[PDB]
Amino acid sequence: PESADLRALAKHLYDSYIKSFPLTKAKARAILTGKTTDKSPFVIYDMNSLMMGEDKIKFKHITPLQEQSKEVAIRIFQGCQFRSVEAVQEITEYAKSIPGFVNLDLNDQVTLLKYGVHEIIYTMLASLMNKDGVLISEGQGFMTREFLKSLRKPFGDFMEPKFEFAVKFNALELDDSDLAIFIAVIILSGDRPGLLNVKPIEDIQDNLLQALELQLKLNHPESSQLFAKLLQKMTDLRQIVTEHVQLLQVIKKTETDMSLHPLLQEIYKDLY
Amino acid sequence: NEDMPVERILEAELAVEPKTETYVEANMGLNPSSPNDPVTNICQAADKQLFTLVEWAKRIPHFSELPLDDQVILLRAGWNELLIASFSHRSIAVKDGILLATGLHVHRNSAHSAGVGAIFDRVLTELVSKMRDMQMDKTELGCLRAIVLFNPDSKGLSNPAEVEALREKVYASLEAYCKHKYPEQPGRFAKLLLRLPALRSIGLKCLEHLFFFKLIGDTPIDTFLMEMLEAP
Amino acid sequence: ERHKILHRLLQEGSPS
Amino acid sequence: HKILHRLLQE
Ligand SMILES: C/C(=C/C(=O)c1ccccc1)N[C@@H](Cc1ccc(OCCc2nc(-c3ccccc3)oc2C)cc1)C(=O)O
Ligand SMILES: CC1=C(/C=C/C(C)=C\C=C\C(C)=C\C(=O)O)C(C)(C)CCC1
Repeated sequence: PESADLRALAKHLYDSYIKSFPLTKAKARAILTGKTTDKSPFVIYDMNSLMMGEDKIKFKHITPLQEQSKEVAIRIFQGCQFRSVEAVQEITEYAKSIPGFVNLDLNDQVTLLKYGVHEIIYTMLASLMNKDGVLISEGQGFMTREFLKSLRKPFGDFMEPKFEFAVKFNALELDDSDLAIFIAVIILSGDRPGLLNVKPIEDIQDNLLQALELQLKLNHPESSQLFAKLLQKMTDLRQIVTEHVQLLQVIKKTETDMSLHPLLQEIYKDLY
Repeated sequence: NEDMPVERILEAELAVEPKTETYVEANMGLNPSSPNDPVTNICQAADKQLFTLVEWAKRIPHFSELPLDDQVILLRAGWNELLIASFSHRSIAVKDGILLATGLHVHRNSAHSAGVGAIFDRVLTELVSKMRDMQMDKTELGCLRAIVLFNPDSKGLSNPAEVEALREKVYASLEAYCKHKYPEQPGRFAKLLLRLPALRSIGLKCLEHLFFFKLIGDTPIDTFLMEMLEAP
Repeated sequence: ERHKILHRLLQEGSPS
Repeated sequence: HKILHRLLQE
């Protein structure tokens, strides 16, 4: 493809990206670095601070899911489940904007989303993190890495792998226009189990890949091997997802009332 | 030579085949042992290839210059993907099946019967067929494996960045190699790097199986494979 | 498998 | 790791 076509593609994705995802990285970092006037986020970092933090199940509008009732751990667990469900809907919409996606076999569309969704959620989760913690609730709060790490039994090992990934990933300094293309590359993966027609998917990915490569050269002229460092992140996402699935299995064994949202059960049933 | 000479990576790959002769020990005349289980014959090949794997790494530029403990870490962390990548590429020469280093050919149905189908089918569809379709050569395979070897995230490394730098030198040498050898295909480099996500997920699932063929025993496996399985 | 809700999202989307 | 450590130091 010609550069103009690659630029058009990248601009198209950036626009539909801004329109699918309310909270962008730019808006997230602006909040983390405290360079955006409109109330700073409350820091929840331990039991006593969380209690004071009624930004999850209290004084505001009862939206965040769970409220002590059955421990702080179940709390957070359900909160992420909910954040996960909103992303799936956003990602699903964003995917429909990728040129060629809605023209693929419906079954393959479903498969690509089934496997791509969590890789994308963790990719975007990195935008809400920094070495010390993660933003929670549209940016309305901030839970520390140390605290999440202290949760009881296996619950305390859920976020750490994600923080490790975010730090290395954030080191690449990608912006939303970069991420828009990267995310599309992840969706159009022709190696997902159960795909019916691989070629159409691969052909589209090749063009997205070339678009991304050009985007990075232009957007980050001084960073060597960035294209390769970024694609490398796609195999790291495989490990985070499988590792996460395993832990969800430990919770399922050590807790009779696991209870998962139907959209996630559907996605998680027979994954990898 | 040039930090990461692609000629030496090819030589590492070539020096530790197969490549004739090694394809007869147990495929058309004799065959020590007599294990009745595809999983057994495969675990034996893994165990055997573990020794050749060390020699291969020694031929990868700069690996041997790292501290001795760093080398151990790198190999303990990457052996299964490294081994899976080797037999998967070797199995391009055969249809619906895998060719072990022991010269043994494991057919699809046997694996399905042994109960390891599915994981076997993923190997064949996500790894073997992808390598065949794009026809990745031995130099490319060698570079991908070197990229796997040089994992800066392995726990315990004395100098993670030194390892990351080595991995990046492979990125540069491989890209240059693709542009010189396959100028007709601008996106071959990326397609090569995108073979890794499936290598990792299949490897993790494989480790998951091994940690079951152990916590049950019943006619154990071989020393070394068992040593690597003591977890990283 | 089926994936009922994923199909729905792809088909229509999500309410307000 | 007997085997691995040994094989590497020769
Ligand atoms: C179901 C599930 C659970 C899970 O990941 C977990 C379990 C136990 C301990 C910690 C985490 N996780 C999701 C994937 C996911 C979504 C969002 C997210 O952070 C988003 C940021 C965020 N928002 C809140 C929060 C909000 C409101 C109340 C309490 C906590 O906390 C965090 C870390 C992280 C991970 C999955 O498997 O699909
Ligand atoms: C194959 C296979 C498995 C593991 C293989 C491993 C860990 C190494 C193989 C190396 C070979 C096959 C080397 C060679 O021949 O050169 C498991 C048990 C998960 C499931 C069944 C299929």
